[PDB]
Amino acid sequence: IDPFTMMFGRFTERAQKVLALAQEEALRLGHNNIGTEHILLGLVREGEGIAAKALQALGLGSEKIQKEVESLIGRGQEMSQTIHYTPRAKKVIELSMDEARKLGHSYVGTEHILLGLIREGEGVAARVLNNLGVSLNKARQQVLQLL
Amino acid sequence: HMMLFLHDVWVNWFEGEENGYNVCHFHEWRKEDTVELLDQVPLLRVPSVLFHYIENDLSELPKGLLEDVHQKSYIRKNHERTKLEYCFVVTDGIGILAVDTIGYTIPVRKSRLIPRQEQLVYEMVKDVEPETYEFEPEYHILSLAPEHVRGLTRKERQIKQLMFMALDQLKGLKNRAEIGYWYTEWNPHMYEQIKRMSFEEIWDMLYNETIEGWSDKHLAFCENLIKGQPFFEKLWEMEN
Ligand SMILES: [Mg+2]
Repeated sequence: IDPFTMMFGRFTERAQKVLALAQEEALRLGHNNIGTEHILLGLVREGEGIAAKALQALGLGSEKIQKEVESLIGRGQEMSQTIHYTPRAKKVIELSMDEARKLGHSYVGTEHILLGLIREGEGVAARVLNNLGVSLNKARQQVLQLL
Repeated sequence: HMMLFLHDVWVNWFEGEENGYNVCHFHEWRKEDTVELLDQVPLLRVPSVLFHYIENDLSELPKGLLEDVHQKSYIRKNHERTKLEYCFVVTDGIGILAVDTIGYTIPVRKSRLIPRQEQLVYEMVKDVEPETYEFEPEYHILSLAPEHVRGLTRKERQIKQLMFMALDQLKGLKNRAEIGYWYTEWNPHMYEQIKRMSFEEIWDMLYNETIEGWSDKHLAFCENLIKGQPFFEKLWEMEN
């Protein structure tokens, strides 16, 4: 597409840590790939950015979110220390950048990963967030108000 | 059933990386990285075992893969469309990896793709059957095992490797008093136990008690450890 849309080096260190913590969450659960649920688990494990405070503002603590995620996924048997992001987990990252662009932000923070998780739609993370009653627009409202 | 091709692919090459975790994903790229553009590059689908062999090693590629991609990729070097010898994008439907052998038979240069083009690759290889190419089938202090960089950002991986570079140099100096100092900085409650110990026994305890994970304690320890070594301090300043 248009290379004036293509901008690299924009993920904040905290956003990169969320995505890094997701590989840890997956291997903790013994899974063979990093899915949307592990990005959500990594997001609430970080718990210090705008996404965490937006989720707190909607009455969702990390405890409640963890158990809802665990309620929808199992535990794996994978032992490979080399693990990859699922195609839909990469979709979350792509949508995170697309959301930052449309909000006019020159960075990709944890708030955009939260919105990317919701916008991805089909994965466990979107289910969990919808199951706990946070809509895309409520989440947008909360992020924009916090900024 | 012809050969798949991608055009205008942005790549961020990492050279001579034996470990896939060092071929940083797009969200780890930095504005200081020198991003390049592939005018056209062939796209291959292979089974997971071959993809892992290319991604997490620097070993000889299958002869059939090389001749498949030979001179099929093009770059615009100095306002001239130029052939590349062996450059290709490879995937197993999960992982995606761009490769330029720069004339070798091994994947000397490796890159991840930007997210939009990853999704393009997934859509292009939706109905494709993997190619076998007749394929059939380590870690040390300067090349960390994946378990010891698990959960770390690109920045933390680089600072951690710097820390164990400094620890490796500390080994070659063989000064008992120095290693006792730095171990006591990490674990001050072993003062009685370590005092009959040789330099080698203490350095081993220090390595064993630091190699797992990462923390603010790690970061602060590394900042002190490297003081006085301008090469280490330069590396630290580039990352912080
Ligand atoms: Mg942030």
